[PDB]
Amino acid sequence: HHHMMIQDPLVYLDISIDKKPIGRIVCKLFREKAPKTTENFYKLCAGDVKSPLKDQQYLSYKGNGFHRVVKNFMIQAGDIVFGTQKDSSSVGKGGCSIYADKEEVKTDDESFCYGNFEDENLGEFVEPFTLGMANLGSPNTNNSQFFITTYAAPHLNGKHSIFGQVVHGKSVVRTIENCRVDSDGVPESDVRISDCGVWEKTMGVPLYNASNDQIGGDVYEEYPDDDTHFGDDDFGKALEAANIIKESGTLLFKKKDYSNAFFKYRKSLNYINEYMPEPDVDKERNIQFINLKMKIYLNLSLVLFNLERYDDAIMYATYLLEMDNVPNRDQAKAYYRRGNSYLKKKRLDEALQDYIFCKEKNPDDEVIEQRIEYVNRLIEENKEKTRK
Amino acid sequence: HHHMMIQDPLVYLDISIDKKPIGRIVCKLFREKAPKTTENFYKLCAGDVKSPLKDQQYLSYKGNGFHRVVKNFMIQAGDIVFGTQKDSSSVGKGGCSIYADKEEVKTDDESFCYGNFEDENLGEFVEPFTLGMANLGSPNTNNSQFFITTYAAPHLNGKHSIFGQVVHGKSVVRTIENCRVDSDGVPESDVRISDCGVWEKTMGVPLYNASNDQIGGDVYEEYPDDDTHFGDDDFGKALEAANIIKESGTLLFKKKDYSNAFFKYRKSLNYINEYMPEPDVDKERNIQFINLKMKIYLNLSLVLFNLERYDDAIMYATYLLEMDNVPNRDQAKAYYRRGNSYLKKKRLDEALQDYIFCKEKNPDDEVIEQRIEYVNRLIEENKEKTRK
Repeated sequence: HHHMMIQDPLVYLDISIDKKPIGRIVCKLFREKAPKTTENFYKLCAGDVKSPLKDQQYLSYKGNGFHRVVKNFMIQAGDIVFGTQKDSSSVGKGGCSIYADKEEVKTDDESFCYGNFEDENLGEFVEPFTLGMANLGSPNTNNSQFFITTYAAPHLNGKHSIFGQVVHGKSVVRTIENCRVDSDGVPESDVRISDCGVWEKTMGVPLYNASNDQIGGDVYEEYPDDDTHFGDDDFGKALEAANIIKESGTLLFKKKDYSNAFFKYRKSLNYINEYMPEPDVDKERNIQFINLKMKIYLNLSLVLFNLERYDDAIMYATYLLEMDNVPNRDQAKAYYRRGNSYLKKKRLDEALQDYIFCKEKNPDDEVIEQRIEYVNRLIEENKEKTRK
Repeated sequence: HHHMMIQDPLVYLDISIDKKPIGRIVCKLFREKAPKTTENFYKLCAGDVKSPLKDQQYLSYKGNGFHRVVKNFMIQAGDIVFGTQKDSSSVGKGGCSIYADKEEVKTDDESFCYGNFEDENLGEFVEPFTLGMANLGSPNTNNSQFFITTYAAPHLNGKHSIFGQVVHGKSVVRTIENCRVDSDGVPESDVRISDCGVWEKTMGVPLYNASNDQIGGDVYEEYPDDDTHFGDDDFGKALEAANIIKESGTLLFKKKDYSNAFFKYRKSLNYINEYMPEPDVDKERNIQFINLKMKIYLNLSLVLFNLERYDDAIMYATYLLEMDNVPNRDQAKAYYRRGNSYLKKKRLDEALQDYIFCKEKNPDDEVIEQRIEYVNRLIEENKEKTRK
């Protein structure tokens, strides 16, 4: 007659690759539909069950690796028997649930999968970012190994317990998914769950390889195809998104937060490249996306100069100059900024030629004639060093 | 009776990957041993032979791609028939020497390899960075496709004309060699010869993804195993090298050239990791390499903070803290610098804990007590935002 409610719990995994922090993944676990599975994962994140594997220890995913990565399919972790300590070819062969006891571990020598428990919620793998249990390839062989899907995976349907979904840090999942692997899907780099636990919102969602700052109303996923705010042929909403993300970057640029400004401008570019309609599909918006793309390439060339990323600055200025029908004032900015980057790299001939094109394109340029003179002098100083 | 001398010529290829400049490769060509082959390559770099493929054109490697990359073997380019323009599955099937004429191109419809010429200097592929001609798998089928070896390649012995070697930019060759590929060795990214020509020393050797600045006497190759200055078990000379490279970094750091200082410190670390002897092999030098490694990790954590690379700074500080027997003053520097990076990332709990360990390890710390107070206030400000 009575039914107490407990909400789906939230847990987190912090990911580091070769001790370099990437960011936090926050997962929501399906307690109603998969209660034994949810309890196991929750407690392995929380790290408070005593280990039946070694006397002075707790079971936990902390320090565990992602030992199998298959792009366009899934990423797999959780061999806490072999996959966490040091010195095997054994990684991937083990696991241990919170239901294991020391008696099982002693008696069954040959087995390295302890506390196997029942399948639950054996549904379909339709959406990316679904959490499922890895098993030994037969019913009710769940222990501690799990995966996060990165695609639709219908071949898994009915075979693996579905127990959760990623809520925050979908981009970190994609970062893992793109790691180079060998032919067996083993990552070349050391991808680790560097910490884990129970999550709530005041703990935050760190991200190191892109910016998830909501400054300027940037609510959008890093990966444009993973965003869920609008439809894939809603060009007006896509353009709104790209503009918001651009403005977020500028707010950050004004605070001298150059790395995050760069991250936002790059994200805006990715949205543009993903959603921009062809001329015959939406004439006025195609023009608007193109104009925004020019602005983004110019912003990128400037902020990357500030970060001593001169190669990157040169790349983006070149993308801009290679576009059709770039207005002369924009061309002049691209040449000036590309020139500045070549100058920092002591590419004097290249810098000079860009600065000369800058003048042709905006001859009321003010700072430019002096810049050409400065470079001309450096080239003369160089010829003197050579001569001596 | 008479014999005029002409020296082996020098040519260059500038490499860009997705329009991002990587750097310059300078090759010396073996004119005596392979004169027809040398002439072909030299003129394809110089770009001054008129093209029999299209009327308003010259034959050149400019804009041509590396269409096959095999790590631990070679990198291959030079399909100037298909591999340079736009719109095929045909890339790799074509080539055209400077000896081709328009008559051949018209008459033989089915063939896309024009001006085939004779094998020369069919030797052994022993050393990395050897230039050889790709051919069609039978004698005297050389046109424009070529490769640079990255390893010993004895399976090629006697089958491919050897016509040169890399002199500058061996690291750029390694950068190409490490590009991700599909199962057929086709690079995922667009690796291009963005320019090429005849080289001489006043033109310089640009490098964008590392530093080849000889400041401080740094004469050593970027890749430690590719350096040729000392023997692989000469630990005294290896230690001298690592120290020189470190000092080069510091000279650059003092000029506020933070990106190149970073590049030098990373290179010094790579030399250390490559050449450091085990305790039982050379006791006093093992200790000296370990001490230098601690200093390098500390320098890295500071310079990367200056570059807004907080993830990288955190990584290197963590490598230092994970070493055995780190002196307390060094530990305190690592905690302070790791804390500073967490603070920039608004990881307040993490920053606070590092700053607290900093104090424990150097309690005559001066700036640290105020820093702990500053972070304590930010945490309180955060709790107020939450409460409101």
